[PDB]
Parts: sequence; C-alpha cells; structure tokens
Amino acid sequence: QFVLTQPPSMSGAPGQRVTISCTGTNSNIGVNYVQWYQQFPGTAPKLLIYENYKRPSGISDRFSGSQSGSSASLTITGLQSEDEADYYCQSYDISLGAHVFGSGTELTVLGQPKAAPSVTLFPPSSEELQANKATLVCLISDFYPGAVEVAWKADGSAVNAGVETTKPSKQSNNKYAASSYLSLTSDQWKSHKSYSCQVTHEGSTVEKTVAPAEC
Amino acid sequence: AVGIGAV
Amino acid sequence: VQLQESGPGLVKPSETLSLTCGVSGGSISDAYYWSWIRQSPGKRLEWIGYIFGSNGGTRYNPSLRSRVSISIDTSKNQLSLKLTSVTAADTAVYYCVREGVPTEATTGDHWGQGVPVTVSSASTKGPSVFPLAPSSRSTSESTAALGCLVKDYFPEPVTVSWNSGSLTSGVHTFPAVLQSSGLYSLSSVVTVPSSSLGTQTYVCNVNHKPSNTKVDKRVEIKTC
Repeated sequence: QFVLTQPPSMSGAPGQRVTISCTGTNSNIGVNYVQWYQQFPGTAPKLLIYENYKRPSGISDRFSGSQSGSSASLTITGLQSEDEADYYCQSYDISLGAHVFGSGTELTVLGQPKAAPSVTLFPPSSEELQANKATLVCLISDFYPGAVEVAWKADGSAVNAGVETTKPSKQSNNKYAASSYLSLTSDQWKSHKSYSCQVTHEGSTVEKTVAPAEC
Repeated sequence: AVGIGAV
Repeated sequence: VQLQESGPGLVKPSETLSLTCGVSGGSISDAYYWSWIRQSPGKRLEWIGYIFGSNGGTRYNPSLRSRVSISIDTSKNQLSLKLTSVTAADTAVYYCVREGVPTEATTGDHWGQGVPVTVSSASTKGPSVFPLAPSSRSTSESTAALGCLVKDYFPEPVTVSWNSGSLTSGVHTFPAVLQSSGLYSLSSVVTVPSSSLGTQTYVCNVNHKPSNTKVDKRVEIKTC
C-alpha cells in the first residue's frame, strides 16, 4: 500500500531536461513538505530537496523541485550520466501518522556506448579439491547494457545442475557486473576433460575453458 | 525540516 | 558529523532485533530528530520512528508502534532501536539519520552506512576462503587476475580487504550469489602486473561479523 507513487522507471538523454513525478493524496503532499532523495548502487539515500524546493549545499543546481496540490515533481535540467540513480520523494502522511517514501523511480541515462564484458574463469583451488569439492568461478565484469547470457559446458554438452548465477549489478561506473559459480564434487571435476564458461552479450559470445590436465 | 523532522 | 550502526546481522524469528548507532562529530543531546529508517529488499524505504535529542520524546510509525522502541544514551553519545517479535518482513537494511542543521548552506541529512539484518531460523555460518590463483589463461597480456573465493556463508554481509586495506587499485569484489542452498558465495579479485606475481604478496582479509569469523589468506601462483 503506497500513498506516494512514482513511475517505476524513467529514461532521458544527456543534456536533456527530464522530470520525475510524485503523486500523493491530500493528507501528505497536499498539505506537507516533500523531500527528494537520491540513492546510488550500494549507497545510503542522499538528500537532494527539502521543503519542496530547497537544495542542500553541494547539490548541483541542475536539480529543482516543485509541488502543487497533492503532486510533486523533480527536474534535472541538463541530464548527466552521473545522475543514473534511484530517486524517491518523501513526505509526511497525516492519515497514517507517519513519514512515508515513494515507490521510487529508477533513472537511467542513455547514450553510454555498448561495452563487451571481460570474462575470467578460475579453476578450483587444490585445497578445495582436497576437501572433495571443486568450484569453478566465472566472473563477468564491466559490460553494458546489463543483459548477459551464461552457459556452462562439460566436455561438449551443456550442464544445467550445480550452476548458480547472479543477476547483473550496476557497478559504480554505470556498467554492470555478474558472476556464475559451477559447484562440482572433486570426482565430477576429474571425470571430464574440460569445463567451459560461455558468456554471450549483445549477440557476440566468448568462451573460456579450464582443464584438469593443466590443473 | 532538512530531511525528516518536525511536522 | 557521522553515524554508524552496530547490530546482529541475523536475528531469529519472534526474537528481538537490537541496533545501536554511534554518533561522532556532534552531540546526541542536540535539538534534533534522530530517525531509524529501514530499506527492504526490493528497495522499499520505511520510516520506523524518531526521537528528539533534547527531550527524548519519541514518535513511532503506527504500523510498528507496539513492537518498536527508540532511545538515547547520553553518556555513550548513542541511539538505540529495539524491534520485538520480528518476522521475515523485517529483513532489511537499517540506518540511523539525523535531520541535519537548519541553515542556508547545510550539507543536508546525515545517514549511517546501514546494517543489513536478515531474519531467519537457519543458523549463522562463516565462509570458507579458498584462493583464486591465476592460470596463465588468466595472465593474458602482462596483467593477471588473482582473487579470493569466499564460499558458502550466511547471512550477508562479508567484507574483503587486500593487504589490510593497503592495496585498493584494481580490486573488484563481486556481489554475492544466493545459492539454492540458502547460502551465499562471493568472489573478490585484484588485477595485477604479471611482474609483481613473483615479487609481491597478495593476502585477502575476509571478514564476517554475523558469525564472528575472520580469515586471512594469501594467494600464490603454482604450476598445477
């Protein structure tokens, strides 16, 4: 139950003027102040606007805030890729006697070039072999856009067991990371000649391999 | 309030 | 004016979550609203309540008023939060915030970094750290990757350091994966000039507060 709703996603080009809207009821925005918070991947929310339009020191002047009736708006004039973050309006709800936050809008800035991922496939450490297990670690970093397809193979066939794969994660530089682990027993590992991590991004694919004969 | 404060 | 949170990374259902916030660079008695804010997975933000520094009068979000209590320890310069009868609905990241000075050139709010509290019946477990030693298939065109596998731990978070924080350039520690076991696995790698591989030493400091375990492993290249 959201008494403050915002579009889930919003997109805008660099230099453009974009606005994030916040729709509330008479009991919060209609009569109370609204604050605007900005939050980057892995970061605490950063206060951007208070008392509907006031900027704290240090906040770029490209951000402006308005409010009328029971609606509020955040405006970025001159969109920068630096601005890619999540945005929340925040107000006080009289009906519910509590401070509330909006649904949040994820703002992405287009025009960033496509970047192909760097892929690193580590074999199992000999210690972990000593523990009768074998984990193959496939790290996929610094790609854009954030969709990537990962497939594992033992000697030639696909394997759909023991495979665990993260969702891609917005890194601090607005490109994405991800990682996939293949969990085997030491015997399974020594029962195939090669295991391979095949990561496909933007219709182009690269495949790294590890082989017990090398260790 | 700068942020969440007195109503 | 900074803030930081301490508390158990895991709490069992129906038990009581307890958190502490330590304040440095400003007094806790000051006439300010000190709020506890939680952010669930799914990035939903909820205001739990605040306490006013001078009187200590508190106001709670009515949806949680029974289970919550917020208080102040003037001698420690401390803020405290207790939430009873917790369920999986309280697994979230928790922050302490001070409104911040009301002046023409304020920096704004003040937020702690946030402590993730996971509510689950399953027991805490520390990670086993095995080294990710570079192949030459990893030493392609002078620079090799070498890392630490922080495997099979619960619950979040773990934090990794390289040479006790003395080496920062070229470290990417990846977000952890939630294995279908219910356990997390994570990796941290550092990219290095191949020349260093014979001379320098790379030790990763894996740290896991919820299970009180800390592991210090060194990574070494060895053929096979």
